[PDB]
Amino acid sequence: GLLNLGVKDIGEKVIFDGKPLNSNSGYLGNKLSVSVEQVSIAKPMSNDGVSS
Amino acid sequence: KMQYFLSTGNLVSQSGLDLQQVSGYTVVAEKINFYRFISHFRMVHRGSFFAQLKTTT
Amino acid sequence: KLIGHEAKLLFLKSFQFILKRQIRWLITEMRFPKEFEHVAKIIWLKILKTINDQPQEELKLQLHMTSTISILYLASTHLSLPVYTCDYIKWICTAKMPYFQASEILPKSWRIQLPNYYVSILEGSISPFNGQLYNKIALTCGMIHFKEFFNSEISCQGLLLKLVMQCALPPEFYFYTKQVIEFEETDIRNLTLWERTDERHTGRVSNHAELRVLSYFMLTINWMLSFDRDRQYPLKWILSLTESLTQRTTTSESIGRNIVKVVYPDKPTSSDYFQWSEEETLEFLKWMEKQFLPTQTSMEMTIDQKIARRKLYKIFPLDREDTHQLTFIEDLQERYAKQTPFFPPARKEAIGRLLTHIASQLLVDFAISKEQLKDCISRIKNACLHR
Amino acid sequence: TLKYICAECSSKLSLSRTDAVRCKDCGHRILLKARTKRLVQFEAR
DNA sequence: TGTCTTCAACTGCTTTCGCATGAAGTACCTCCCAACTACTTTTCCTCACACTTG
RNA sequence: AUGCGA
Ligand SMILES: [Zn+2]
Repeated sequence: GLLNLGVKDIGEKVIFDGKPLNSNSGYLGNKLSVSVEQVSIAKPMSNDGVSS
Repeated sequence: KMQYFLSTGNLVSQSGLDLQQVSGYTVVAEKINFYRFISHFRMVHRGSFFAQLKTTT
Repeated sequence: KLIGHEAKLLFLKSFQFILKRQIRWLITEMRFPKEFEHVAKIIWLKILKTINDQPQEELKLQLHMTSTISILYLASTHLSLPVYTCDYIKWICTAKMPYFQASEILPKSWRIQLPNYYVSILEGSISPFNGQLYNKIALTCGMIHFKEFFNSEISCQGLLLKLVMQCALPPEFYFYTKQVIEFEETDIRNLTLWERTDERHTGRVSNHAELRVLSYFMLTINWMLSFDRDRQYPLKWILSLTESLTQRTTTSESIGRNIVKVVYPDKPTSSDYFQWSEEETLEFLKWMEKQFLPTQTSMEMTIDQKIARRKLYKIFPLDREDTHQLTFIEDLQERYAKQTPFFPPARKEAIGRLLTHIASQLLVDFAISKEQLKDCISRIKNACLHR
Repeated sequence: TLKYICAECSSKLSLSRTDAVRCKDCGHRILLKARTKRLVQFEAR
């Protein structure tokens, strides 16, 4: 579906924790790639009192 | 966020979706008449930005 | 939700209530007129008398699950209508007593009367262990000074009858044992209910009359059987009385004794649990679908927890998704006929064989002491040899 | 007896100030207030 | 030393009058709240061993 | 403010 192609097109958002490590000082060594693989939509439901 | 935007029609995002306006995208189905109800889903708008134009071409 | 003296007053009250409900089912079951009813009242009126005296902030009263039946027992003894073991088995089998669960009351509210070191402990806490059954009958006599007040305590030539018919209805053994009782059994005098064991240690003095009656009963069978020099009771006769007995349906009684066995205690009937002779299995589930309903009625739960429950029961719905079985004297007759054929080391073994069985039976209705029983046995054994 | 019908089970009921606003037979949370025998005058026009 | 000229940035408006019916933002944060289960709490109940006896 | 009646 179109929405899963959209999330397949947004790809990744990378962030480096400034991997200290003490290239390890300008190559960090702290990669964090965040993305979204699938997106699911469920039909309207209501559970009260929560879960149980 | 989609209830708010869908409840006001002030769609705003960091790209503007490549659209000439940031309001008016949503309309009340206004079921006062079956003619009106079916007519809403066969209505198409040239967009508000051309509503602002003074010309008629 | 009340603590202290007034919490106690209604714990008192509630106790008051259920006993009365107990007594009226008493009348319906036995139909023993004003008499049974009023003697029972004043008995507890007498019991109440003492509770008020050691009041101040005396909270030793809150009677046990057993105190109530001890009361009814004491009063009946007055009237001398029945027996203990029979009464207890009958009561458990038909839930005749409201004894088992304390939700009845008229409390709804007494229930909420919070518990205050009380009310919650009332109604259906546990099933009796050993003497324990009396370990309070004596105390009640103590509180009551019952022997002075009431005539002929513990007696009943009816318990002897109940016992002979109980099994080896050997008509002659009624006065055999009546005679040994005649003998050294309290100088040939009807055993009276023991005294008001005032002391809290509740020593095993075995004065509980019946306990001794059963002891004489057993002994009699053993002796008489051991030395029946004339050979009035044939070798092959003794085991026949055993083969015929070893289980069978029950025009209500044996089914009851199964229901009591199912307190799954010292494992004498536990296995009966296992075995449970086919139908015995069936009439068991019958008595569960009738008298277990006397079960219960979660609260509030938006109807939710409850509805769901209802649906679930909607689900397995079930309860059906010679009148066949026979009465008591019918069964009794038919095994008396099943022995119809009357006219060394092995017989001794058979005799011991049989005595263990009765030990099971009589012991099973009661607080047993897979040795106090025999401690009891031992006792009069000693008593006897002073001829 | 005041009445309230469950919007989703049709089961009649009689709510109180002491019960949850829910259909005790279904579990719905919407109740139509039932019409009763109440006099109303009408000009036939 | 003095005066002049063009362009681009900035200012202010461009139908009137009313119904509807008002709604909805929102990151950062959360303490409060509702929950399931287990654990804990207060009063009460009942039995038990030793030394000594004879 | 949006749509809309004249
Ligand atoms: Zn419903």
